[PDB]
Amino acid sequence: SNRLDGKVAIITGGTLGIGLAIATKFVEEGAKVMITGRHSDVGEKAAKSVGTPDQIQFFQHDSSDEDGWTKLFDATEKAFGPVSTLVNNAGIAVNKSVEETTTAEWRKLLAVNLDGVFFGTRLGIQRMKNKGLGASIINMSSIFGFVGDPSLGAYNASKGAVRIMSKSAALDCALKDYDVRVNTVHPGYIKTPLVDDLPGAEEAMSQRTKTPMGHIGEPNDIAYICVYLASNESKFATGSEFVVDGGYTAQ
Amino acid sequence: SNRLDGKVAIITGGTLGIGLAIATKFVEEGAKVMITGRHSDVGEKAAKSVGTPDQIQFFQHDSSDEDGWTKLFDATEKAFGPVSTLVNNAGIAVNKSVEETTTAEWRKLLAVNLDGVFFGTRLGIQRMKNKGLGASIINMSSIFGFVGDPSLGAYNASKGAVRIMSKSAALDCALKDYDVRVNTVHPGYIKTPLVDDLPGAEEAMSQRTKTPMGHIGEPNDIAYICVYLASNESKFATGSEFVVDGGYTAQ
Amino acid sequence: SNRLDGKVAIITGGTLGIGLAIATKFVEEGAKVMITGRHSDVGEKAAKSVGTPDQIQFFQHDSSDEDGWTKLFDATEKAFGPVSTLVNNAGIAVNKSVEETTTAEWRKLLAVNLDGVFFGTRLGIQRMKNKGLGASIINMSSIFGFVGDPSLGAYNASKGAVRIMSKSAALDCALKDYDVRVNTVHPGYIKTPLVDDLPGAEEAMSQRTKTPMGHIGEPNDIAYICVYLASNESKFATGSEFVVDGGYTAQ
Amino acid sequence: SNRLDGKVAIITGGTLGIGLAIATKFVEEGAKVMITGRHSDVGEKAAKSVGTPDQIQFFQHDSSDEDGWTKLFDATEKAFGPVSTLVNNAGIAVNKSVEETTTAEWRKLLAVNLDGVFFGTRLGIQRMKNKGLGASIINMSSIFGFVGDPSLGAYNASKGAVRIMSKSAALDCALKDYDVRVNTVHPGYIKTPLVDDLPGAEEAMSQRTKTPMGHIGEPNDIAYICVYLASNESKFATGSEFVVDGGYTAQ
Ligand SMILES: NC(=O)c1ccc[n+]([C@@H]2O[C@H](COP(=O)([O-])OP(=O)(O)OC[C@H]3O[C@@H](n4cnc5c(N)ncnc54)[C@H](OP(=O)(O)O)[C@@H]3O)[C@@H](O)[C@H]2O)c1
Ligand SMILES: NC(=O)c1ccc[n+]([C@@H]2O[C@H](COP(=O)([O-])OP(=O)(O)OC[C@H]3O[C@@H](n4cnc5c(N)ncnc54)[C@H](OP(=O)(O)O)[C@@H]3O)[C@@H](O)[C@H]2O)c1
Ligand SMILES: NC(=O)c1ccc[n+]([C@@H]2O[C@H](COP(=O)([O-])OP(=O)(O)OC[C@H]3O[C@@H](n4cnc5c(N)ncnc54)[C@H](OP(=O)(O)O)[C@@H]3O)[C@@H](O)[C@H]2O)c1
Ligand SMILES: NC(=O)c1ccc[n+]([C@@H]2O[C@H](COP(=O)([O-])OP(=O)(O)OC[C@H]3O[C@@H](n4cnc5c(N)ncnc54)[C@H](OP(=O)(O)O)[C@@H]3O)[C@@H](O)[C@H]2O)c1
Ligand SMILES: [Mg+2]
Ligand SMILES: [Mg+2]
Ligand SMILES: [Mg+2]
Ligand SMILES: [Mg+2]
Ligand SMILES: [Mg+2]
Ligand SMILES: [Mg+2]
Repeated sequence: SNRLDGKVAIITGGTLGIGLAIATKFVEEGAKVMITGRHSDVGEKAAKSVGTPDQIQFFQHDSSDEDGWTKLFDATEKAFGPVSTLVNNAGIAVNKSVEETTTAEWRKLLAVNLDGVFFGTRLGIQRMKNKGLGASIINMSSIFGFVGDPSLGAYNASKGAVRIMSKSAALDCALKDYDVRVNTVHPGYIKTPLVDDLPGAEEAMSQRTKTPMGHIGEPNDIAYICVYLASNESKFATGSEFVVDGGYTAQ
Repeated sequence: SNRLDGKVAIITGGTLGIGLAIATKFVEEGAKVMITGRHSDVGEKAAKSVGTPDQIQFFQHDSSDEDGWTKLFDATEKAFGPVSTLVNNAGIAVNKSVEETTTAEWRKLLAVNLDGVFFGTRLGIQRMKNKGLGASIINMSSIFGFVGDPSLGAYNASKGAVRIMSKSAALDCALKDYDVRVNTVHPGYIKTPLVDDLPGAEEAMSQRTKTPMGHIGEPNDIAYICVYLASNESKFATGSEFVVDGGYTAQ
Repeated sequence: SNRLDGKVAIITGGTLGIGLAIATKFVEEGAKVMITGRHSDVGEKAAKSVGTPDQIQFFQHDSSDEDGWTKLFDATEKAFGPVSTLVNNAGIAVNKSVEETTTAEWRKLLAVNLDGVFFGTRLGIQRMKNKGLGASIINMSSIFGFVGDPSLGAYNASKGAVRIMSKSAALDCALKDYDVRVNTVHPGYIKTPLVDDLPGAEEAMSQRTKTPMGHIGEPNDIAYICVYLASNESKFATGSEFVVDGGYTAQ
Repeated sequence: SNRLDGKVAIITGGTLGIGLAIATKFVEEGAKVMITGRHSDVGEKAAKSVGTPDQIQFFQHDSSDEDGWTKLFDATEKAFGPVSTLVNNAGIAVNKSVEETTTAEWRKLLAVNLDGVFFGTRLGIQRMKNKGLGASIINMSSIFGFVGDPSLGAYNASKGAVRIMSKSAALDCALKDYDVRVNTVHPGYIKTPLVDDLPGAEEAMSQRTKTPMGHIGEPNDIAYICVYLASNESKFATGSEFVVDGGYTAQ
């Protein structure tokens, strides 16, 4: 227990699914947490379901909103003190091949999945460097930052960008002794509310030709690797990709 | 010889350096070539230096210009017939860490390096599929689509995006029997005019801790792998990354 | 705490350095542990330094010894009950290029680093499958399972073999619902007794051109990722590579 | 044409299938070739089918035979002059999971696929370095040097070892200015005599969940990438992996 003692974390898209599980385990391990999402109804209920305002609060923010990122860090500092930990988890998907992606779809997805992660990573470095916080930026990528999917063209682009941009940030932070690590987490298929709302999705994701374990994961599978990466347990890990995918990318 | 017999190729950024070498070898192997760039002075001289208008022409185009991509394919079809081959080579770099990248720099680089490659790949699939051309899309990435560089944050993002987006397109084209392959080429450091204009750059790039061969490459090093990928010699290669880097990524 | 409640672990080469740290943290998290090594003087002192015989014991064994692997699993079962967890950590290095490796050096290194990991993985699957133990095989690889080093030819061969052989085992175990996961851990440079016995080694390993963090790691850096992989926290992770290297492979 | 002018090549396992196609294209591009295999009936017919003894000869040799490697290089030098090019292509497969691999199977496969490639690579460096030959060692790996297959445990081990050992050799040769490059080729499924002798194999290999192109390749697909790597066209490529797999590893 207390694996995140003293840590102050921002988790984008932390009001449902994977992000909510990360927030729940972060609080359980002693972190103070600010979760974000676009809808305040979901967000305020999510925060209250996890802990008191002394442990966890909600901040309404679209991760594509550059100016809002400043307000998000400001509000987290005011509530909890200097931010030590950022999980860039908010993301969207378009079910389109590259061939069939409209430019509006392309720009919308990249605004959230790529611009948003860049805005959070850039600001995180500027706010967390040189403070002795054992700071950690955890950028959510995907198995689809490693392998293509024919119907996830823009998603693939964004997750490949997050994968390699994070290595750049890791190196710069390491070479400059900033006390900031940057790593990526790559979930396979995980049982989320979106998955349960798509008839047949889970069965398709569980075929052995997709997930060799024959079933999909659960949100706490991603929460636990994020606890390790936020914790000083992982103080020598930077610039690395952490895959939790039921074997998807091993075949 | 005649390794590209009958092929019709568009090469973006084909008026100098690597792109010009690709265009030169493509013409030598029997392809008809349309090269692009932003400046007509450079472009018309480059075309004339390689061959006659029956072999190679110039089309003025910024690869970030979505509507211009349609006009580029139209003009190439009018000159040479249906396009079989696209080399998405135009790209720019910003010498900034993620931390120090302005949003204007971020958007400018991504417009050329990511949006431009998406526009060309998407249009290429739509124009080249199902025509029996043995079509090939060659997306220029970089060693910096594999590894970070602390001073190339936005570049890293764009080249990681190109790397994985290209796998998505490769899979969709393969699964749908489009007769279009998509692969990425990843140059290491190559002696180009930009390199020769930066005092000390080549020596820095040639340190054994960067390039184990102790020297950088030349534009024809990238031309030759592009000839292989454009040719029916590589008819079973799709979704793959081809690295020509003097050992940079092997250590 | 109790992150390894009920687990029974074998750690090869667990009497010094990284393996001893893994064993120490495993016991702290509630596992029962059998550590191995070739020298009983080191091994019995190591076990006693960590806990009582009810928590941790030593078994003298060279990991290249195929028949001894059976006796090792037998003795662990007798002391602690069915084995749930195997860390294949024992390994040796030869400071030779491929060109300068003698065949005797080649065979000696592969006997420990490759045959030994195969013997333990094969036996582990046979002993741990279908017992509801949440079983986990953690194969120690290296950054040198990803990148070459000109003076580690045989080592590179063995660590690349361990990396991909482990994916085969992961897939078979997943597809057959064996309740056995297989993953690899890839340390960068870690401060060990061998390192401290080589004058100048740590400084060389800490150059930014090798480790961007500017220093090497410590044994607990590898212990903590092994706790995560042995624990049911990582029940959806199989067939994956976990790198803890101070940024070495990110550039 | 003449892409291998003046080159002198050894191709192991060059008497059937992929190795024979490599030998055929090498001769077509002007190389002198010594092919090997265990059976002289196959080997002498293969050589005669490709060219005259002035172009191509056969040498009977099991690639696991260390002393025979010396005799093989000696005989090639005597026939054709100093060897510039080595394709380590001979290899075998066992259809067994790690769990079900006998130690005899393990040692037999590794003797050919790993020891043999080490013996040829080590000797090749010693014989080809510092002679101004533009020397190239092409080590045949596999898609199964990248991803696991549950029924190819020992094969996976050997191909992962070849993949990373080759990077070590590439780096040492580059750093020491030996004028020797080392790269790996990774075929997907290819229509060979062994494949045609297994009922149902090709259909299984052609399922979209295995090969997205929906069919397997042919031996000339691997010959053409080997011509590029043997040729001075690839003089800046070393330490790299070249995949020709119909999309297998892209998903
Ligand atoms: N037939 C259909 O139309 C259909 C059916 C089922 C599912 N879907 C999928 O549903 C998706 C939309 O669902 P969703 O995005 O609300 O998923 P979600 O599962 O709610 O997203 C997970 C988390 O990310 C947050 N989040 C999402 N976008 C964010 C942003 N820009 N900035 C910050 N946090 C963000 C969410 O909170 P907030 O949402 O409150 O921001 C939530 O906390 C569509 O893109 C579509 O693929 C479509
Ligand atoms: N101190 C300095 O300011 C300094 C000094 C030296 C170098 N530099 C670098 O020089 C860079 C600009 O040089 P450059 O881009 O002209 O390089 P370049 O070497 O000319 O670019 C190579 C090729 O790509 C083409 N190209 C470039 N951008 C393109 C686009 N958007 N669409 C299509 N083709 C394109 C070029 O033609 P066109 O250029 O005609 O389009 C040319 O054919 C700066 O980004 C900077 O990093 C700066
Ligand atoms: N100039 C020199 O000669 C010099 C100087 C300094 C270091 N070295 C290096 O020292 C190395 C030998 O040291 P070491 O192997 O004893 O290292 P070590 O640091 O003791 O090895 C770490 C752990 O692995 C165990 N282990 C080693 N080989 C094993 C095996 N085959 N089976 C099971 N467990 C095994 C060790 O216990 P056990 O050792 O008790 O088995 C120990 O628990 C040489 O290979 C050399 O590279 C050489
Ligand atoms: N039911 C069955 O038993 C069955 C049925 C069909 C196929 N098979 C498979 O057939 C395999 C044996 O076929 P094969 O190895 O002869 O295949 P192959 O297709 O003949 O091998 C390709 C090339 O490699 C050469 N080669 C093979 N081993 C070599 C070595 N150790 N050193 C040098 N060159 C070597 C071969 O010549 P040489 O062979 O003349 O050396 C040939 O030139 C078995 O391992 C099995 O998987 C088995
Ligand atoms: Mg929502
Ligand atoms: Mg795959
Ligand atoms: Mg210019
Ligand atoms: Mg010792
Ligand atoms: Mg590197
Ligand atoms: Mg045979």
